[PDB]
This record gives sequence, structure tokens and C-alpha cells, in this order.
Amino acid sequence: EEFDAIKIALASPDMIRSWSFGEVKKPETINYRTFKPERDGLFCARIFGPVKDYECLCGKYKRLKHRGVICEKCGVEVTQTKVRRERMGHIELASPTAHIWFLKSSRIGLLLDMPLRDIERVLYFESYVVIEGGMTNLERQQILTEEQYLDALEEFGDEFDAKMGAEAIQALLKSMDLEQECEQLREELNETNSETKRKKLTKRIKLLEAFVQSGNKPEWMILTVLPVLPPDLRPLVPLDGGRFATSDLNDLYRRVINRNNRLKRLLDLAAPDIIVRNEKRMLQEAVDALLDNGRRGRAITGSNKRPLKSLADMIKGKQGRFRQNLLGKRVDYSGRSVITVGPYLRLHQCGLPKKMALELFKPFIYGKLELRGLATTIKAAKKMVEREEAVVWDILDEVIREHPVLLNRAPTLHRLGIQAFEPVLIEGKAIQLHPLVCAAYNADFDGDQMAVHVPLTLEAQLEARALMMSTNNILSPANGEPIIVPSQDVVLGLYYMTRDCVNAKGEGMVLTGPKEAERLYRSGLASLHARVKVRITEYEKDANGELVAKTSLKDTTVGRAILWMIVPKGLPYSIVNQALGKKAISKMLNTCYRILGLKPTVIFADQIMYTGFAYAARSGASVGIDDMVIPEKKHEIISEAEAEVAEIQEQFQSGLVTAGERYNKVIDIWAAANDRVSKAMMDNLQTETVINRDGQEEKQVSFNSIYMMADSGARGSAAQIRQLAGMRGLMAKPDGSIIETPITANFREGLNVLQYFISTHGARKGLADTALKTANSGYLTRRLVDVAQDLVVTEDDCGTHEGIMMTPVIEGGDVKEPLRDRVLGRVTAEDVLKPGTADILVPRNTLLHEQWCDLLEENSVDAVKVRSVVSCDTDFGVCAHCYGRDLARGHIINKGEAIGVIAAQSIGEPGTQLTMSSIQVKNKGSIKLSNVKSVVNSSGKLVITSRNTELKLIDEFGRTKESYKVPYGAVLAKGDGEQVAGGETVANWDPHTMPVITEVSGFVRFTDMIDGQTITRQTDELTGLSSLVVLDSAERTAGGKDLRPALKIVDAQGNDVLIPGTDMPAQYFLPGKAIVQLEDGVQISSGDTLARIPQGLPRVADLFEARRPKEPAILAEISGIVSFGKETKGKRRLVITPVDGSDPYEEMIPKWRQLNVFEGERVERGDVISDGPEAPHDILRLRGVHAVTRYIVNEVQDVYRLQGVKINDKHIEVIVRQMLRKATIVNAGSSDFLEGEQVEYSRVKIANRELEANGKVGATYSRDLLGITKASLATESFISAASFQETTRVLTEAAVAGKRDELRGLKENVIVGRLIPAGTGYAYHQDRMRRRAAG
Amino acid sequence: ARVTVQDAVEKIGNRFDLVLVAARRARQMQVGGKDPLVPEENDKTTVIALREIEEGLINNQILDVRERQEQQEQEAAEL
Amino acid sequence: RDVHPTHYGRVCPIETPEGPNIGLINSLSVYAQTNEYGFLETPYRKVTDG
Amino acid sequence: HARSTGSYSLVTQQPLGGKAQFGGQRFGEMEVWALEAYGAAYTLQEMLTVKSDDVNGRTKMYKNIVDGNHQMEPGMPESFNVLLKEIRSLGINIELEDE
Amino acid sequence: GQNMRVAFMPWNGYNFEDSILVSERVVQEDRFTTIHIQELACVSRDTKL
Amino acid sequence: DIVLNPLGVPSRMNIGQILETHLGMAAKGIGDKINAMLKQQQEVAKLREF
Repeated sequence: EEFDAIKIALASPDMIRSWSFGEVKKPETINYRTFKPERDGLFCARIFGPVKDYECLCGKYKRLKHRGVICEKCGVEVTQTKVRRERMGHIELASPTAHIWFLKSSRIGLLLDMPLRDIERVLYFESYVVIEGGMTNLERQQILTEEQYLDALEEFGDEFDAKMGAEAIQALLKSMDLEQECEQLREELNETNSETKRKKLTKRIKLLEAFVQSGNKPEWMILTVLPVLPPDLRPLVPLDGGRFATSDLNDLYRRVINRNNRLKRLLDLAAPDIIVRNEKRMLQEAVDALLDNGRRGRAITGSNKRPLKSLADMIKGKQGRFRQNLLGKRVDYSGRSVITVGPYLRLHQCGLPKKMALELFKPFIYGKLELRGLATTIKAAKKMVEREEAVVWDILDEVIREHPVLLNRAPTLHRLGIQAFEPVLIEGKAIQLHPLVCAAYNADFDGDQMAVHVPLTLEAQLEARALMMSTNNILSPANGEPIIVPSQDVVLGLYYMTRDCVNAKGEGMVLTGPKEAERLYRSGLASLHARVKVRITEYEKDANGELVAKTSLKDTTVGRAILWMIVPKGLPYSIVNQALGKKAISKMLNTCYRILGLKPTVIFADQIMYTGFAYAARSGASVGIDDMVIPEKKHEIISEAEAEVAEIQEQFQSGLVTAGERYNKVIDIWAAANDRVSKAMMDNLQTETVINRDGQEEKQVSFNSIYMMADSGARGSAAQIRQLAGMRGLMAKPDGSIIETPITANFREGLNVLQYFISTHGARKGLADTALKTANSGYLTRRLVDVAQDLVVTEDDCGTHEGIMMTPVIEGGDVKEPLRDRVLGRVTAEDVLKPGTADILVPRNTLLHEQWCDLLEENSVDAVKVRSVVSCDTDFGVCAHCYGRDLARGHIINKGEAIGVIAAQSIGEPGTQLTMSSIQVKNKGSIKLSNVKSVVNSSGKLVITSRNTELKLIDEFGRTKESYKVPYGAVLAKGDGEQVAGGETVANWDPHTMPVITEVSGFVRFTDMIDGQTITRQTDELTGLSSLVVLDSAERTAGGKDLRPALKIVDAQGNDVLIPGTDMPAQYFLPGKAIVQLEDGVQISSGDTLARIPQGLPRVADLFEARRPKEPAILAEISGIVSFGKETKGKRRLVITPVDGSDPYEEMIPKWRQLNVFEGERVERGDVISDGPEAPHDILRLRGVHAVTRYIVNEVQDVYRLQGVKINDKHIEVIVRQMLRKATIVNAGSSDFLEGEQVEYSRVKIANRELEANGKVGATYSRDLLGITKASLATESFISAASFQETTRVLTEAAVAGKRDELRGLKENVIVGRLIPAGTGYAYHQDRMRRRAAG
Repeated sequence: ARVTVQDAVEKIGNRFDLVLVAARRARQMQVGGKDPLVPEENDKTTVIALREIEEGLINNQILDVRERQEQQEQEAAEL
Repeated sequence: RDVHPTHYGRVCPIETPEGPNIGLINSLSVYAQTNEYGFLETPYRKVTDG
Repeated sequence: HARSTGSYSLVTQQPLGGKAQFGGQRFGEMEVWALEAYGAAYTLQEMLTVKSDDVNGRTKMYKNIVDGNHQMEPGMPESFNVLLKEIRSLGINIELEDE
Repeated sequence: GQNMRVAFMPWNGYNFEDSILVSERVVQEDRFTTIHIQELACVSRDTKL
Repeated sequence: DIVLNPLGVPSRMNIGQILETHLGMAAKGIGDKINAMLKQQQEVAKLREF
């Protein structure tokens, strides 16, 4: 009963007769008059057990006089009737018929070297096959028609062997030898390991060996026994009005017994074989639909025309047991009702109704009617709670005091979607919730309802107290943010409370305390927002962890003073010297966590809610139609707009320009007309009050209500204040192209009849996307859990070497990613050091808390190697010192948690939101360049002759500040070693410059490059000074396509002038599209040119899927110059010819794509050869593993950072690590030659072959790179692969391979219902990790 | 305590053992028939145990001494 | 599931359930009848010179 | 709608659903993934054994709270062995390797 | 439906997120009273007993 | 009678309810100026003008 692992293998023909309880010999079910089972059908009491407990068909043995004997007088046992869940039936088959999961998947053609289509004709009684050819006139395994069947029969008589049917395929499986036919493939594997002839051994060396080791036989792919599901698992039960009801397995068993009966009746009656054949193919239909119905043939149905539910349909899909029944279940001791606002509450409190908890807490209530003595029996107690009697409340009232409870909202989209609560019982019918848990739940009070759950056992109350309580969670597990940020009502009322109006009463008078400030406003003798001179008594913990206080005189307003009677003794006044909008608030409550701790902030959250509600209602900010004002000059823009589109429309009638340019000028004008409208209202909204107070007129922030929400960040925005004031941009018809005319009225002026039709385009288009791609992001989150399943942090620290290197992601333009919010909480990989060298704080590892981000702020070091969990080396779990801070708590992370099922919720929960040249220096900095080869030109400017140099503007400090890229030989103005001010246009280049600049000055003549062969002469008629123009390869002569153009810039004697400082020739083998400037005899200086070459969510998905993009740019393999091969044969060639290494590489690349390095030109390992995207499968292979991580943590980041939705970058790192848990083995010693194996497994293998047992007989490996619907099915645990997708692929590919489980993953114990080995249940499980080794 | 578990995981150092030291501790008053050491305050035992920890008198080790000495007062008591 | 401009005067472009039946379930407009073949029509006011 | 014990569904021996059916709430699969990230174990255990599927376990759990003893002795879910016997009725020997 | 004397202002966090706050009078005037008519049935059939 | 939330007008863009409020203020108010001349019970002579 205590069991450890779960084994799957094939079942023997004999094992099922050791399973079952006899035979079924009939098709009957039950007796139609007396609704009792029949004998030897699919219901018989003799086979499977009784119908009533301890009662048989006659009725001899009843009421447990005789316990466990059998009633002879019918054959029926006397035991329990729960045994009807267990007892299986078995039928002999007349002929052995094939199993479908080892046919259609392929496991039986691949096992026999035959096609799956070329098997069926032997099964379907169409064509004989050679069983054992002693005479070699017909080679074995041959598809012989009935015509030639007579021809060879007369030649050989009985000296040959040839049968047809699915018992002949048993004879084919019977003949051959496992180990002998494995000997030959193991021998001739090393002949010629071709890529089109590798896997047909590499699969077959796996499968032929697996039959020997796992103890399996080649005969067991056929069925001679059909096991029967026990009848309680296929129950035909009575409904009410004489009608009955059956599962789909009753009737599908009936079509097999009768065909196993009619075939029985044919053999004795000496039947013709053409009858016996057509009987056999009906059984072949009947077996297949019983196992997997809609797989092979026309779907056998009932009378209601739907396909019958097969057994595989009871496994596959959303209606299979692995998803609908064993991961998500119904649960008792639970209820639900509509939620509503409870404003008065405290944080740990939920508002539960009285009329509800009588049925959740019913056996808890029964617990203290018997123990109190107020009920002698339970039936005495049952009809008291149903009478709603007097003590019933006050016994329940004792119980629910200090009894936790759960509240859950579907979809519980992250870890805070189910939080514990403690009830405080109200009398009513709905559920009142705390106002600062709405933002944690995505709750709008518009009709949603939540589920409540009862923590029954003792730990369940302890876990609800300690782990998930609503006061235990304040912060995010995604980032440092608090999820207790006040949303809309209070954030107006705080902004109304703290304000500065210059006029009210009592301007600049004296006050003595914030108590007497509230003596003033509550008396009407002052106002809230009016400046005064006060005194406060603040505190500080700038002593040795001790409260130090001081006291000064201040300057503030009255309403700002009253708020200071709340804050708990740890902050300066410098948070509340303002108007207190939203971002003015989110730094207050974040700081009091970073100063005081949780239990202060539990009160501090409940206490601002007690005043921002009571004040905004007291002030009251209604919204009249005159609070919505209209811009005054709004019409006069539209008349100017119909003046500016006036000359555009009448001009196209003349034809001076096309509609193709006219459109964007109309897109220009109506935007730039609106960009005068959308500015106009923002004069007389934010300062439209010009008040007067002992002065002429004084201007300030206005008191209009729709502005105050926008000035607080409560509702609306800049683009949303438009459509209540002015014209609402442009609105697109849903094809993609946009109309020329905006909607020139806002809503306050009323839309036109026709424009509202155009307005309805965006109404569905927004709603037929935001309600469609919610499903397209849900399926994303599921595979994020799956590849991050079995990871559980199971150490403190192994302490390996250094890891990945951080550098800020300021790239392109402005300072996009400061390093302070990338190194925060991280573990320092190594000892780090200042710009002052050898000035080290850290002994290779520490916790970077809130001061060290400010330490590296001061010192201009801005490049940090950090420890990331891919750079750990421990298997089946990671060390905590590569992860970082426990974001949900704020300390270093403990031993036992799962971070992968954290990180999968950090991605999908934002996923339901995010579906929809010349170069200048910007500021005073230096100029730095890296990987540089450049040359001074004739002018005295620069041209860059390196694919890999970037323009960097270092300030006076020593950290990077900007970055721009440069192409090959753009027209620069500056060099290096300079510190030039911003505002100049230095890297100035055309969109068409791809120069054929040389580095070395010389003399240009015509040489080796004739007209007619490789050139069409295009002498420029207007100026004369063109040359023989190199065009592309696809327009020249094929007699001249054997070579390329190659211009030899000469010295006096005629040689190609070399690169200065090397003995190698550098003349230009010209690439395509090159118009050469000057003709024979001319010169070019250094740096001067020979010729000129003129020219969301599924993006999130493809990176974690590693979808190889459609136009892959190619990337190199090793250093060295290039040779070329075949010219214009479908696709061209490129031959790798290194500096010293051997040169065998040649690749079918196109010339149809443009190049980067020239033909006689060198390139390096890991660089690019073309232009375009790339598959990361290369970028793991050619460039090391510490770039594909820096790719994916940054390439996917331009989606989530785009909408500014912050996720800490440890969460990309954990789940790309799971995409690399494999290898491609190259050498040998333990494995096959070129098979696949987990690198975490083969590092246990090289843990000993290089350890002192062996010197080195090990094997060498690359790294594999999978997606996320591949890396989960390429995992050792077969239950998880059956738990997720494609089980018909899985359970056959797991069966013959003998694949066990180990109960390690967080699904692997749920399906058995065991405790999770994480956190609370981890230390229990490591005892089981040793109690097998200790016993 | 009643509202948070911070001031007891400052002592224990883990979000799961504070459940596990009290999963062990809070059975002795349900069916063990014993009494706590702190003032009771009409409390259900999943926080009465949490009180005994966060009053500094209980870690995992000190529970293991009162469960050892109970067995050596039944072992020679039989003989 | 879109709003074609040929739905003018026949199909109400603000009547659908907002769930997964957004582009299929529709009403008919006020003044609409059906053709003698079975197509969707709309009355109009014919202009005779101004 | 609330439920302590209503009638259980016939085959999988788990509770029903719907208020008018006197069923229960559905603690789905997506509701598991938050609990694993919490690291809570017993709450994620006893939402499957004593609440949901174990026939013997909910009986004792009734007698656990009547007499007062807050305790949870789990067992095997009576739909897991269902899935075991269903593959056994597909002729592939999945089984239990005990200790 | 009926018609309600309405007034746009926040109220101490009682009308927080598009919530409605009705007063006690409009209950007693029986303005939103709905008569829902259930339909239950009793059926008696034969048995084997 | 009903105290709704005025922080659901701007960002939700249901704005004619403010105009449904204002024209709704007029029509019941004239229901009270008429009920002046039905309880005070002056005549129907000034009513027919009004």
C-alpha cells in the first residue's frame, strides 16, 4: 500500500490471465424483466462480484453468518461489492490480432524494416508474406499477389512458406532474433555515418537493444487476450422512467464478443475462406474502435451519430483523467457567492455571511454540541441546527474566532490569486472584501464571485496562518513592487488633502501641532490646503538601531500636517511636502517596508484607507458637463485644416504628384492639425483658475475634477483627456489602412451618424482581440509551468565559479536599463573592485542589498559579473547563491521552494495585457570605439572598415552613457581619443552607401575585367565619369560567370599593393551591384572608394519555442579566409579555408543574399556572413552558452519593457536553463556515438570517469537547445509527458523502453495524491530519500 | 501571531518549519490533553503553538528534549 | 468577425454578445426588410433634381 | 451556494457540481500552480485526499471533527487506480513497483 | 425600471469601483420588487414493488 | 437616493449619462412646478398658459 515507483511495460499473454477472473463467453448484459445480471456477459456476478453485499442469486448466504465462502447454487462469491471496481474479464481471440498503439504510432514496421502501408495489405488479407524462405527465389518479407501465388506454389510445392493475415505478422515477429539482428547493425554502424543514413540505425540500435534489457519479447505486439474493464468503471445504471444509461465501453465490448463468436461458429462449419476472411476484418475493425476509435477507420457510432468514446478518448484531451480528473477536482467543504465592497475592514479580515457558514462549518459545529453536552446525540444535534436554535450561533461564534479560511477568484492568474483570510461574520447574503486586496485579485465590483475554502486539518490552519495570509503578502514575486498600492478613490482624496491653494484663509499663520491643525479644520476656522508655519517632532534610526529624535520649525499647509499624525516614527517630512498624487504615494509605503517591516505596514495600509475615504467624500469632486470644457479655437483649426487639405485635393486633379505621396501629406496635416487641438485644451485646463488673493491675479493648478484625476494618476491619461475635450486622433477601418479624415468632434459635441459607424470599427476590433488572445496567452503559461516543473531548490549553496556578466542596456538611445535594477538582490559572482583597482568589498559572494546598488552608483564601475542559476552546476536542484533575493519576502531565498512555478506565473499573468541615416551626438561625452580598423581619408575624416565597431560617449566618470552602430565605411567626421560636445551630426551616411572603399592608396587601372563578359558598360551620359559597372551575378554571361570581377590597384611595377605590415595581396574581387567611379589610369587615396553599391505575444512565444525564423542569416564556423565553389547551381557555395586548420567546409548558401566579408577576405569564428535573423540553435553552437542566455533575457525583454511592465531578470534565466538540459555526445565510453542525453546526467557520468577511478575514457558533448513543447516531452518522467500532450505518442514510446518514474516532479506526487516534496513537505521527503538507503 | 508570522520567522528563519515546528507542537493540546505555557487568551492551538515559538522558548531542538525525557520515564517504569 | 461598411442601414453594429460570439450573433436594423429572393435591403429617399 | 457533503458522482467517486445539483466548487488545475509556488504542501495534499476522492479518508475525517481530533490520514485517490485499471484494460502493463 | 434621485460623489469607500449605494427608502417603497414564480412538481410512478 | 461613483465617467467614456442626468433633472423638476398648481389648487386658467 506504501509504494515507491510506477513501472510501465508490455503485458505478456500469460500475465493477463494472472490478472483476470475467468472468461466472458456471451454478449448478454442483464435480464430485462428482473433487472439482475445475466451469466458470462459483461455484468456477471460470478466473475466480477456481487450486486448487493453478501447476497447471491439464490440467496443462501446472507447477513454475515458465513463471511467468505462462495455460494455454490449460482457460482457467486460472498464478499464486498467494491470488488466490482477491481475484477477484470478476459476473452480468448480466435486469431491473434495486432495492437493499434504499436501499429499506427511506428514500432512494428520500423521493428521489421517494412512500411506501415506495406504492412496493412498483409493484415487485410490481400497479400501473402514470406514466413521462412528456405529457398531464396523469394526473399523474406515480400508482398505477393494472389496471381503470382499460384506461380511459385507449383515450382516449390511445400518447400516454401507464405501466409497472409495478422497471425502471419505474428509469425513474422516470431521468426527473427533480437541479439543476432542487433549484432549486425552494431557492426555496420561504423561503415559510413551518413546524415540521411544515421537515425535509421540510431533509432534501431536503441529499440533492438531495449527489448533485451527491459525484458520484452517481439511477440507481444499482437493481442491474444482482450482484458475487460470492471463493470463499476463502465456502469449501466437505471434512470427514472424505465430509461437506462450506458457508457461507451459496454456496446464496444459487444461488437467484439459477437465477432469472437461468429468466427467461432464459422470454423467448425467448414466455411469458405472468403467468408472467414471477411469475418476477420470485422474483428480488426472491432478491436481498433475499442482501443482508439477515430484513429484508423470509419468511426463506429451509436444511434446518436457521435463517435463512440474510446479508451484513448478517456485519456486524451480536456476530458481525459490527466487534466480534468487528477489535477483539478471538485472539493467539498467549500462555497461561493458574489463579492462586494467592505470598506471598514482590517487587512486580515474577510466579510463572511452568517447564512452561509452554517453549511461550510457544519461538522465543526457538530463538534461542540456533543463536547459541550448541549446535544446528547448527533441526530439530536442535526435537528437543532436545522431549527436555527439559540446556542447554534454562539457555538459557531466561538469556532470561527481564530479559524483561517481561503478566498479564491478564478482565473487565479498568479500566486496571489488565492490568499488566506480570517472571517468576521456578518448577517447577509454576500461577501465583503477589503479594499486593498482588489488590486491583488483583478476585481471589478461588477458581478464577479469568489470561492471560499475550509482548511480542515491542523497543518492546513497553520499553513493558512503562516504561508498565504493576506498580511504575509504585500510585495510582488515578480519584482520589488508592493501590491498594496491605492487605486482610485483614496488617491484623489489624498491629493485633495495635501494641496497648496494660495487664497483660502489663514495664510502663513503660526501653529503648534498637527493635533491643533485638526482643531482648526474641524472647527471651520481654517482650511485644509493653505500654507502655515508649524512644528513637528520627527524621529530617525540614524543611531545604533535606536530611535533618535529632534524637533524644528517647518513650512507647510494645514492639510499636510494632519496626515503626519499617522506615520509610525521612522520617516522625514520629505515624503509629504507635495500634492501626493500616485507615484508620490508608492514611494511612501515602499520606504516604510524598507525601514520598519511588515507589521508596521499592515497598520499603515489600513490607516491611510481610513482617511482617504473619509476625506474625498467630505470634499466631493462631482463631474458636471461644464467641468468638461471645450477648447475655444477648436473650430478655427478645422477651418484651417479644410484650408490645408484644400490645396492638396485640388493638386492631384492637376496631377503634379501621385496619390502615393498625397496620402501621407494628408496623414501629416490632420495629425498636425489635431496636434494643435490636443495642445489647446492644456492651457485652459491645468491653469484655467487665475485666482486673486491680496494681489492682481495669481495662477496655479486648477480645481476641475477631470483634471485632478489626471493630475493624480487616478483615471484617464493625456490621450484619454482628448476624447472628452477634442478630436480623438484617427480611427482605422479594420483592414489596416486608415481613413484620411478624423472625427473632428469629441463626445461632448456629438459624433456624426457616419462617423459613429467608423467608430464601431475599433469597438469590435479591440474586443475581438482582447477576448480572443486571452486563450492565445493561456496556452503560453501552461508550457511555462511544464519545462519548469521538476526544478526545486534543494541546497543552500554548492559554491561554484563565476557566471554571467551584467552591463546596462542603455543601447540604441536613452538610458533604458540602469544596472541598479539589474544587480539588485543578486549574488556577486566574484570579488568586485572600484575604478580604484584592488579596492574590493566582497569576498567573492555577498548579498547586494539596498546600499550596494548605491555603492556601485558612486564608483563608476558599470559592468558586473553576477551569479545566475544557469551557471550553477548542481543537478536536480540549484544553489540559492545563484538566484538572489526572495522577492515575496525580502531576504535571501530559503532551501526547499520551487522557483520555476513562480517564474511561470511571472510571465503569463502580464500576458493578458500586451497584445496591442545621419547620426547625432546628444550630450557632452567622450568618444570610444572597440574592435576597430579604420583609415584616414583624403579629407581628414574617418571611414570605418570593421563590421564590429560602435560609437560610445563616455562622460567624465568612466561608465558608458550612449551607443550607436556604424556600417562598413560610412562617412564619419570624428575619430578616437576625443571628448566632443553633443549636438553635432558626426556619423552621417546615406541610405544607399555600401562603399568599395580601399584602405591603401595606389593606382587604379583596368585589369582582368573586360566588358561583355562580366559587365554591361553603362557610361554615364550626363557626366562621363562612370566605369564598367559590376552588376549582380544573375544578369551577366554564363561564359563569364566562371569568374568574378577583380580590380588590381597597382604600384609602379604592376603588383597588387599589399596591406602595409603584411605580405598578403589586397585587391578587390568586386561583389555585385558595384558602379565603379573612375576609369583606367586614375588613383584613389587611402580610405577612398573604388566602386559604389546602392540598395507582441507570438514574438514572445517563438523565443521560448526556438522557432527557427524564415530567412536565416548565416554565421561562420572558424577563423580564416574564404574560397568559393560551384557558381549558380540552385544555391551557391562558400568554402571555409582557415589560417592553419584543415579546410573541408562547404555550404549551400545563396548568392541571392548579400555578403559582409569579401571573397579574398578573412572572417572569424562566431561572426556573421549575411544579413537577417538567426536561429539560436546556431547561437548556442557557434558562440558560447553565455550569449544565448544574454540573447533571450534581452531579446524577449523588448516586448515586456515596451509597455513598461516590469519583471526581474532572474525569471527569464531560470526557464532558459531548462531549455538546455541535454547534449549531443560525440566520443564514447558510456553511450551511443551520436545519441541524446541530459547533460545533468552525463555530468554524473564525467563525475567518475575523470575522478580517480578512471583517467579519462569519457565522452565529449555539445549542448542541445529545445523549445518548450519539446523539452518537456524530452524528459525522463513518462507520467508528465502523459500528463501534458500527445499521449499516444508517449505511452508507446515509454512502454518498450521500460521507463520508470521516481516521484520527484510537482506533478509526480499530485497524481498519486502524495505530499509535495517542496517546503513544508520537503524534509519529510529527504527522509524517504534515505529511508530506502537506510532500509 | 494573530496577523503575521514575521516575528517568529525572525527566530526560525523559514516559512515552512514554523508550520512544521507547530505541526508537531499543536497536537499536544487537541488530543494530547496538555496546556500551553503562555497565557491562553481563548486561542485556537495553531497560534497558541505560534505564541510558544515567538516567545523564544521553542525552537525545533527544545521540542526534542521534552519528547526524549517522556520516553525514559516509561522505559524503566515498566521494569 | 468584422464590421464591413456594407452593413450600413441593415445590420446593427452595436449588437452582439461580447464573449466568444462577438462576430456571429447579430440583429436586424429598424427599417430593413428582406428581398423577394432573400437578400438584405434598405429604403431610401430618391432624388429627382434637387 | 455551499456544501459539506452532497452526493458524489458515480464513476470517479468525486463530488458533483452546480448549486441546483447540490454540487461543489471545482478546484481546478490552474488553481494548483499558485499553491506549489507558495510551497504549501498539506493544503495542496488535503484538497485531494480527504476532500475530493479518498473514500475511506473522508469517512475518518468526519469522525475526526465530530470527536474534535483535527487529523488527516490520507490514502489512495479512488480515481488514480481507475486510471491504472484503464491502461490495464488497454493491455499495457502499467503497475505499481512497491517497496 | 423606476427612476432614482442620483448624485455623483464618492462616499467613504462605499461606492469604490463602479459600486452602487442605494438608500433605505427605495427599498421600502418597493421599487425593485420582483415576483419570481417557481414551478415545482411531484410525480408518482409504478415500481417493481 | 443613489450615490454613484463619479470616478467612472472619464476613463470609461460613458459620458451622456452626465447628459442623461441633466435632462433628467429638468423633467422631474417641472413635475414639481406642476404639482405646485395641483396641491395649492389655484385654477386651470394659468395652467393652460403654462
